[PDB]
Amino acid sequence: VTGAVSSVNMRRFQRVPKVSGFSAKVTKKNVNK
Amino acid sequence: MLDAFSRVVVNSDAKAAYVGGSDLQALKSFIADGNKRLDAVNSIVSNASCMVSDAVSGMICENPGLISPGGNCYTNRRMAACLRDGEIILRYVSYALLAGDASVLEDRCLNGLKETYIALGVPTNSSIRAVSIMKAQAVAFITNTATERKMSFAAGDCTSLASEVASYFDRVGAAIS
Amino acid sequence: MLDAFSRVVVNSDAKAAYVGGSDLQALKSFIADGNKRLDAVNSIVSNASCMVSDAVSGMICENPGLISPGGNCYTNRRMAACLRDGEIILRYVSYALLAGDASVLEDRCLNGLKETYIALGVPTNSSIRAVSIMKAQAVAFITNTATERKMSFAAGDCTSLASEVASYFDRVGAAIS
Amino acid sequence: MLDAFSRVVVNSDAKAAYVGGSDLQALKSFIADGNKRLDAVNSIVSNASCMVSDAVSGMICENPGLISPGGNCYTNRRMAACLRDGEIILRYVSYALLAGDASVLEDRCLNGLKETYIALGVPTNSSIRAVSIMKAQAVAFITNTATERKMSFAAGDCTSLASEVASYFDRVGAAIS
Amino acid sequence: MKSVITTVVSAADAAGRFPSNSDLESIQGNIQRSAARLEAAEKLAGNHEAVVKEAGDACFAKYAYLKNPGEAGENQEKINKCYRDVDHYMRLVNYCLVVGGTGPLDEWGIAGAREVYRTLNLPTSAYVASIAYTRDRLCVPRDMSAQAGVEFSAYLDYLINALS
Amino acid sequence: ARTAYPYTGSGYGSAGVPYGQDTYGYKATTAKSITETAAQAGVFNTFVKLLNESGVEKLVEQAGPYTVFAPTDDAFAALLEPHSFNKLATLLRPENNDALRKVLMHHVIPGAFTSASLMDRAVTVKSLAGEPISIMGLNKLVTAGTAKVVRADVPCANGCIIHAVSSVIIPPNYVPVPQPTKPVFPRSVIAEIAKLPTPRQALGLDP
Amino acid sequence: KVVDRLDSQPSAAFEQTKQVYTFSRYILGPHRAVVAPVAMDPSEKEVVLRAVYRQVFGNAYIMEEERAELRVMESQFLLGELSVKELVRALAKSSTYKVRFFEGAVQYRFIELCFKHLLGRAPDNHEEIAVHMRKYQQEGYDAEIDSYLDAGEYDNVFGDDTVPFLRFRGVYTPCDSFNRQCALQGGWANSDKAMGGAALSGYNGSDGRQMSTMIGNYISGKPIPYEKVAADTPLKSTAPNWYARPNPALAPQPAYVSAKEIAELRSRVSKLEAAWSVAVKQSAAAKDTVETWRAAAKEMAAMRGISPMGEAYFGGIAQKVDNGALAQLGNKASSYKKYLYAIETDEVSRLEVDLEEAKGQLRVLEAAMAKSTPMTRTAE
Amino acid sequence: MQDAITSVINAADVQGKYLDANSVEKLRGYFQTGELRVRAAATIAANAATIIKEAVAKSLLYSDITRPGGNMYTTRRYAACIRDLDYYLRYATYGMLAGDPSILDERVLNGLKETYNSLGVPIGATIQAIQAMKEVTGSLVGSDAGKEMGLYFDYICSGLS
Ligand SMILES: C=CC1=C(C)[C@@H](Cc2[nH]c(/C=C3N=C(/C=C4\NC(=O)[C@H](C)[C@H]4CC)C(C)=C\3CCC(=O)O)c(CCC(=O)O)c2C)NC1=O
Ligand SMILES: C=CC1=C(C)[C@@H](Cc2[nH]c(/C=C3N=C(/C=C4\NC(=O)[C@H](C)[C@H]4CC)C(C)=C\3CCC(=O)O)c(CCC(=O)O)c2C)NC1=O
Ligand SMILES: C=CC1=C(C)[C@@H](Cc2[nH]c(/C=C3N=C(/C=C4\NC(=O)[C@H](C)[C@H]4CC)C(C)=C\3CCC(=O)O)c(CCC(=O)O)c2C)NC1=O
Ligand SMILES: C=CC1=C(C)[C@@H](Cc2[nH]c(/C=C3N=C(/C=C4\NC(=O)[C@H](C)[C@H]4CC)C(C)=C\3CCC(=O)O)c(CCC(=O)O)c2C)NC1=O
Ligand SMILES: C=CC1=C(C)[C@@H](Cc2[nH]c(/C=C3N=C(/C=C4\NC(=O)[C@H](C)[C@H]4CC)C(C)=C\3CCC(=O)O)c(CCC(=O)O)c2C)NC1=O
Ligand SMILES: C=CC1=C(C)[C@@H](Cc2[nH]c(/C=C3N=C(/C=C4\NC(=O)[C@H](C)[C@H]4CC)C(C)=C\3CCC(=O)O)c(CCC(=O)O)c2C)NC1=O
Ligand SMILES: C=CC1=C(C)[C@@H](Cc2[nH]c(/C=C3N=C(/C=C4\NC(=O)[C@H](C)[C@H]4CC)C(C)=C\3CCC(=O)O)c(CCC(=O)O)c2C)NC1=O
Ligand SMILES: C=CC1=C(C)[C@@H](Cc2[nH]c(/C=C3N=C(/C=C4\NC(=O)[C@H](C)[C@H]4CC)C(C)=C\3CCC(=O)O)c(CCC(=O)O)c2C)NC1=O
Ligand SMILES: C=CC1=C(C)[C@@H](Cc2[nH]c(/C=C3N=C(/C=C4\NC(=O)[C@H](C)[C@H]4CC)C(C)=C\3CCC(=O)O)c(CCC(=O)O)c2C)NC1=O
Ligand SMILES: C=CC1=C(C)[C@@H](Cc2[nH]c(/C=C3N=C(/C=C4\NC(=O)[C@H](C)[C@H]4CC)C(C)=C\3CCC(=O)O)c(CCC(=O)O)c2C)NC1=O
Ligand SMILES: C=CC1=C(C)[C@@H](Cc2[nH]c(/C=C3N=C(/C=C4\NC(=O)[C@H](C)[C@H]4CC)C(C)=C\3CCC(=O)O)c(CCC(=O)O)c2C)NC1=O
Ligand SMILES: C=CC1=C(C)[C@@H](Cc2[nH]c(/C=C3N=C(/C=C4\NC(=O)[C@H](C)[C@H]4CC)C(C)=C\3CCC(=O)O)c(CCC(=O)O)c2C)NC1=O
Ligand SMILES: CCC1=C(C)/C(=C/C2=NC(=C\c3[nH]c(/C=C4\NC(=O)[C@H](C)[C@H]4CC)c(C)c3CCC(=O)O)/C(CCC(=O)O)=C2C)NC1=O
Repeated sequence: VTGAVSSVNMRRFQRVPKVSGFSAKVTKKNVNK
Repeated sequence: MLDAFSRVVVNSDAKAAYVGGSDLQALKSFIADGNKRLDAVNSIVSNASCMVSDAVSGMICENPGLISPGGNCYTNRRMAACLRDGEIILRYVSYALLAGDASVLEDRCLNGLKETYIALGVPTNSSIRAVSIMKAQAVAFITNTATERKMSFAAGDCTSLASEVASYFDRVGAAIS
Repeated sequence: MLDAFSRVVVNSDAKAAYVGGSDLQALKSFIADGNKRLDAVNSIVSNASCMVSDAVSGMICENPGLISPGGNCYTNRRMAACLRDGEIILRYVSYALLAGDASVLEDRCLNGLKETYIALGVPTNSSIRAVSIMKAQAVAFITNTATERKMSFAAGDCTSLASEVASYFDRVGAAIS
Repeated sequence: MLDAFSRVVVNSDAKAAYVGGSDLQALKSFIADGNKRLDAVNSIVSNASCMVSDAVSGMICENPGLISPGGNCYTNRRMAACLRDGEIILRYVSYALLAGDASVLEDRCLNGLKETYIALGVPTNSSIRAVSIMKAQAVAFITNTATERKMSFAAGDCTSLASEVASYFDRVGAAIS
Repeated sequence: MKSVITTVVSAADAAGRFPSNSDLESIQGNIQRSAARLEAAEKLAGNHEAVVKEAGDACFAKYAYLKNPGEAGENQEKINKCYRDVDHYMRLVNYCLVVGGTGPLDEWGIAGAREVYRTLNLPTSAYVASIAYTRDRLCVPRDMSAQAGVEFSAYLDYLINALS
Repeated sequence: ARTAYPYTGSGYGSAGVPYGQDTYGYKATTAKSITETAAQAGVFNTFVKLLNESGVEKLVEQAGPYTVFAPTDDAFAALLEPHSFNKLATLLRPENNDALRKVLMHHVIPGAFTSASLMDRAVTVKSLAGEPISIMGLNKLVTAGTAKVVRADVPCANGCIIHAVSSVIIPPNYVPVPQPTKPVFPRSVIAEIAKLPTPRQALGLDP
Repeated sequence: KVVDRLDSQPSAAFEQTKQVYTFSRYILGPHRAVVAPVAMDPSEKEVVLRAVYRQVFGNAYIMEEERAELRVMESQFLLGELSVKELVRALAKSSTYKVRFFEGAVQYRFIELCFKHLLGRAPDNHEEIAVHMRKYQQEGYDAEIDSYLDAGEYDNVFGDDTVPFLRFRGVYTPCDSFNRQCALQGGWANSDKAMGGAALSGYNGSDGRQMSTMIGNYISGKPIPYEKVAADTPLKSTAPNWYARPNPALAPQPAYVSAKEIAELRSRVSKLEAAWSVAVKQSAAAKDTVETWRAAAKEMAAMRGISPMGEAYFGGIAQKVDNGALAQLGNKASSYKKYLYAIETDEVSRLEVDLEEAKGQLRVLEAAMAKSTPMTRTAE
Repeated sequence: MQDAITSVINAADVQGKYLDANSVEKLRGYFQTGELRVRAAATIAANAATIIKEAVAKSLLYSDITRPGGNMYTTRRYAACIRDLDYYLRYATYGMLAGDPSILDERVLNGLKETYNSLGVPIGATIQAIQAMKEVTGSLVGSDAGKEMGLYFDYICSGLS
């Protein structure tokens, strides 16, 4: 049985929005959906 | 980094003394010829582009061995790095003259510069000469004694700021030595 | 360097004036042909940095084992220190030429250098090859037969002067041996 | 890193010489048996997987103290790291034989390897033996004298490339010593 | 120390630029305002042995519980060290009036204060009580001039806002 | 016993240490003078020889508190590089003692500046040559112009300190003496009259 | 509990900067967080790009001929598609990063360089170096870079928009890691081409061996000597610039040292530590003369205590003062100022100053006593 | 001793020169500040004992040097040190009136460090007491005279260190 960590895309849905960064732009498109 | 005002504050903080009227004689005289300090810094930053190509070419027309094959200024890349070096030192010296204190010079430019050149194989003799020609240009531009550029100034004496920037340049030279 | 020539002329010395001075020995050396010795040491100090660089690159392009790992010229420190050592030897032999006498060449660098290089594990024959390369470059610069480099001199023969540095470089190469 | 072509270019750049017709007899002969060089590299990289497990197992039946408790190849992790190191050295030697110059070998593999194996406690005696068995396999595979699995080649002589890879392997061995 | 000088030449150093006209223009205000902000400096420096005295007892008059046993000012040497802290803070305000920025305050009184005052049970409200008592007792033509009083109160309330 | 710092004295109020650590209130002078201390140090040989033959020995032998920045023999040997050579080579000619004197006098400072005196301080003074020299030691690195002191403080006779530096300090207002040369005279009297513009040329009436 | 969370943890929702960064060396020098704002002037995009080129290449000149490589991948950031972390991922996988830091390097040097470039930290222990070596040897350089960026430690510290910076954490697990971090970044006037030796070994400065020191320090736990941490360092590029009672900056080593001065200094320090260890026990026990009488005098002073103004007429004359917390007990303005001269007045503290400075003078002399044979001496 | 006038006259006389415009510049500079100097000297003469008392109280009065084992523990040593501080204040006043610190070199600093080292007097505490005296003196005489007096106070401290 191999040792497989959670990938980064599996962890990018738990993030906290920060408006001062570019990460505001992904919570643009998360919101009009 | 510090300036001329905070320099006396760390001196008074070493003894828990308030800055009294004895200490402010040196600083209210720093305010009186502050316009001469701005007029002196403006003369250097105006001709700073000529000063590096003046000094590095003077350093060449003295030690041809730098443009010799295998020499330290032999490649276009190495000549560009030497011209880039000169400008950084001229930038930090003009910071120190504007601040009235040499503190920003010897923790952001000269701290660790000794090993930087030693480890690179940069020859220190020509490094001294490139700084001293820039020092000679600085005293000529502050006292308005350049050969072919004169700048408009209000009349008065300026040898104190010239001696201050001359005191910064041999600090640079003793650091790279 | 500075004290190589006597320069007796003094005013109100109160030790020198109205007292005995090296008139018999110092003056004769200076009169006899010191302009040739001065063009000589100028032809060394204007070419020194290219000389040590070309010397160590000639040693390395003869023996690559020093630049191989496990070699003495590997590591950041060794290249820097070996360049420094070769240039120091050049400066001392330039002084010994300027003095017309090889005493300080013994007393300040050649005294106990071989045992130092044995204690550091420095290979001797590579440094002998280096100082022979510097000897060839020195006599090439002294006959003005540099194929790459030109200075104008007052016309005449400097053959006697040229042997001088060959004797000095052979003194170094025998003292390291 | 360098190759066989650029090796003569840094030799000519040390004297500012153009690469003339004298220098190109060594390089046009490098082109004539270039197909033999590709045919020699292809024979090594074909059996490179057998070569490491050949050499490391030979180093084990040399010395059973490596698989002894506490020995340097005692753990599966340590045996995998030794098989990993064998392959890295065989990879860089095949780089150097393909390039025709040993430059990529001793700044990417051997520079800093001796003090690494000293700091790890890796025994150098067995490190010499694991490299020498791989060298003996290399001369057998280049000259097509392997006990098992001969390879199809055009007829001719190949002892020059075999001597070149034998010259690379003791460079590796003298580096790790 | 953050001042008018050290701000504009680190912004120039981070961009790799020579001192431009904005850098020279920023120091021109350091010529005008230094007549007012230095006039409060010797005023606080000469009469600093009446301000610490008048702030220290006002701190204990607001909070008389500090002299209880088990509290911060239970014995005499603790009150002696308490007056020393108000002297330290007024010395740092005197320094900040001289540099022209909040440099010495932020280096020597502000950074790390919120850890030591919680670890050693020093109540920050009793610290800001003395500074506020110094703040409302500024007779604007009597203590100093008008602009020197503005420059003094702006450094007192900065310490008040930073301690709370 | 106590006070890790005991005291001198005798009688009641004593501690067990004689007055002055040896009962010597005012102690004799054990240090030698400037040129004496330099000559026994073994490293300032060229400096002392130049001071003697130059005539500056009289200045430094005076009782006045001086701070000398004598360069070691390494410093003088390091002048054989091209740049400093081009500036100081003509000081070898025996008729140029007048400039050697100013170069040497630039190394002597009135007043006694100890190394501890200069920590984190920037001082500007005038040396015996009459030229301003800046002495600043920041972060335990002392400098005199472009000197970089190497051996901090050797005490001398009349409160004069010696700092050993690793390079020679060229004065600021120093123009190198030019090499001697033949005196040239104009060959043609008419060639020079052709060189001068006449009034009609200054007017613009002539070519 | 003075520190609540570390900086390896994600930032709390109550604090603008991390709590560790407010009282470390972070607030002092230029090693701070440069955040890209959400809409940027083409002016202030270059403020981010200059900090990126200062950090990722780790102090490199980079002529604009060497910038026309990266004019494609900067343009996706100037548009606003690439984040800052994807910009440093694209810059690490470019060829100019490769030819400078991968293409002449031993593997230890390359691993310790991208620890310093892509993160703000030194190599921590040996076990985290070995896992990255085995990550490269089976998957290549491209997956090796993603092993650094795409894990937990990048996004909890930098996020996706702060540029990397040299982290002054304050909390170091393996301790030495602080000294390795200070010896990896060599102050403001250093680079990796210079510290790696890739120019002296190179030919016309190009094609240099990117060699490395301190790989004996990674394997054996043998920590960094103090001279590479105190002389050339970010500690003095990010210094507090204040008055230290022991100055921590080393003096440059003196030429012409003798063994006699070392012998007398080594006797001095041995006298001073013996004096300190006996002056310790007497302190806080027999420290005061009016200490036995402190309990006695309190009951004499407790009489005649009155609230309002004007008392203690002392015969006919009216005037009196009292009424003051510090004054009710006889103390003046000089009573709290005696703590401000303790460096030069406390009998115990004098020994502790002169112990440390005799140690600091001692430590440089045996660095100068490492050179023996062609070494001329003086007579002081 | 030489004051500002004596120093200018000496600089002019050591060159065989008459007093030219620069000498007149310096002489006018001294003559303009002379009256402020006299005012400050009078005020300092008025309050010498209180200045010394306040400096000692703020600098070393309650430290450990006044306790058993400290330098000035006994009454002899306390009196000797307050006399020393009186010397320093009086000579700083002389130097301020003269506008030249040569009197400090000739009458105070010559062989002072050696005497203190032979006696065992702590130099740092002395410099600290002189610094505290500088505060009180500048306080009492106002800003300009305080700057003038602090010049010579710092001169003494530098000559002592
Ligand atoms: C933290 C939580 C977490 C997970 C649940 C997994 C799931 C997961 N799988 C893939 C990626 C993939 N996942 C699958 C899986 C499948 N395709 C099929 O037809 C089957 C139904 C199923 C296997 C049973 C395949 C085939 C890919 C590869 C797609 C590709 O390579 O193009 C990816 C994208 C990253 C990548 O390309 O590898 C993720 C996030 N990984 C995680 O990190
Ligand atoms: C923050 C402060 C700061 C500086 C002061 C400079 C100085 C500096 N220059 C170089 C690098 C260099 N510096 C020089 C300079 C010179 N060689 C000579 O013979 C002349 C004496 C002199 C020019 C006048 C040269 C030639 C190189 C290139 C060496 C090489 O490419 O091998 C390096 C190493 C990085 C690199 O390779 O570019 C540094 C740090 N840069 C800085 O960031
Ligand atoms: C052997 C090679 C060699 C050179 C390349 C030149 C370069 C050069 N110029 C100066 C000396 C100087 N160099 C400059 C620089 C400049 N002057 C200007 O008017 C411009 C603004 C700017 C460059 C465009 C200045 C201002 C001085 C002072 C004197 C003057 O020009 O008025 C010096 C130092 C003193 C001197 O030697 O004159 C040198 C080495 N001279 C040489 O001997
Ligand atoms: C924002 C940009 C900015 C500046 C560039 C300076 C500009 C500046 N310089 C001076 C004014 C002056 N500048 C000089 C300086 C000199 N005169 C000489 O003959 C020497 C060559 C040189 C010495 C270095 C002198 C002597 C004065 C007049 C005295 C003084 O005002 O202090 C003045 C006051 C006179 C006036 O113009 O009203 C100003 C505003 N100030 C600024 O705010
Ligand atoms: C493969 C490696 C390799 C090298 C790096 C060079 C190195 C080198 N240069 C010279 C020889 C020389 N080197 C110089 C030195 C210089 N010439 C100048 O004009 C400059 C000012 C200065 C620095 C470049 C001189 C003047 C000579 C003699 C003339 C000549 O042979 O070119 C010699 C011959 C010395 C001898 O043994 O007699 C060698 C080996 N040659 C090599 O085979
Ligand atoms: C007054 C005259 C005078 C000198 C000539 C030098 C001589 C000298 N060189 C070295 C020291 C050294 N010298 C060399 C030089 C060389 N190694 C080689 O393989 C080449 C043959 C040669 C360069 C061309 C090297 C590589 C070291 C360092 C050895 C080491 O790393 O320990 C040392 C030991 C101190 C040190 O490590 O720096 C000394 C005393 N010093 C002096 O004071
Ligand atoms: C302080 C710096 C300083 C110098 C560099 C020399 C420069 C110098 N050289 C000579 C003069 C000379 N220099 C030489 C030397 C040589 N001629 C050659 O063709 C050979 C290459 C070389 C032999 C080493 C000769 C042969 C003369 C003419 C005879 C003589 O005066 O010695 C002269 C006198 C005539 C003239 O002005 O030219 C001078 C001033 N003298 C100095 O004072
Ligand atoms: C870029 C070049 C490069 C190399 C050459 C290798 C070599 C190498 N091997 C090891 C590490 C090791 N190397 C060996 C190898 C050996 N021990 C023996 O007794 C045998 C003589 C030999 C195998 C034939 C072992 C056993 C370890 C593991 C040591 C340990 O786990 O404690 C390490 C330290 C990192 C680690 O722990 O894995 C390195 C750098 N790796 C590289 O990246
Ligand atoms: C004591 C333990 C011990 C061993 C484990 C073996 C391993 C071994 N083989 C060879 C010698 C060799 N080893 C190989 C390697 C291989 N041969 C092949 O045909 C495959 C392609 C590949 C492994 C699958 C080759 C090609 C030779 C040369 C001779 C030959 O096999 O034809 C050598 C060096 C010379 C020799 O000793 O023979 C050793 C130590 N021999 C031993 O003495
Ligand atoms: C350095 C700056 C500086 C100040 C801020 C004041 C500060 C100040 N003034 C007073 C002392 C005083 N302060 C005032 C002033 C006032 N009383 C009022 O009711 C009004 C609100 C205000 C005038 C408008 C008065 C009238 C006294 C004397 C009586 C009293 O305490 O109220 C005291 C108490 C100790 C003392 O008597 O000196 C202090 C600390 N003085 C200074 O030197
Ligand atoms: C440079 C800036 C600077 C400061 C601001 C202070 C801050 C400070 N105060 C104390 C220490 C103290 N500080 C106080 C002060 C007070 N307790 C109260 O209830 C009141 C709020 C206040 C008096 C008005 C007391 C009573 C102690 C003693 C607490 C203890 O010893 O545990 C300490 C511990 C070390 C010491 O005893 O000095 C420190 C660092 N010190 C400084 O160096
Ligand atoms: C992983 C393990 C680990 C530790 C053990 C600590 C220890 C530690 N302390 C400091 C840093 C410091 N440490 C002290 C501590 C003291 N000074 C004294 O006089 C006292 C004896 C002692 C407190 C009781 C001080 C005063 C500083 C600050 C120095 C400064 O700011 O200049 C630093 C440098 C980083 C920094 O500047 O904050 C480190 C690594 N931190 C760690 O991460
Ligand atoms: C005009 C210039 C001048 C000065 C300054 C001077 C000082 C001087 N100070 C002395 C002693 C002293 N000086 C002090 C002073 C101090 N103790 C401390 O702790 C403090 C730091 C310091 C006071 C600030 C003490 C305590 C002694 C007595 C030493 C003893 O009795 O052993 C003595 C010994 C003479 C004697 O008292 O019998 C002289 C000669 N002489 C001069 O000619």
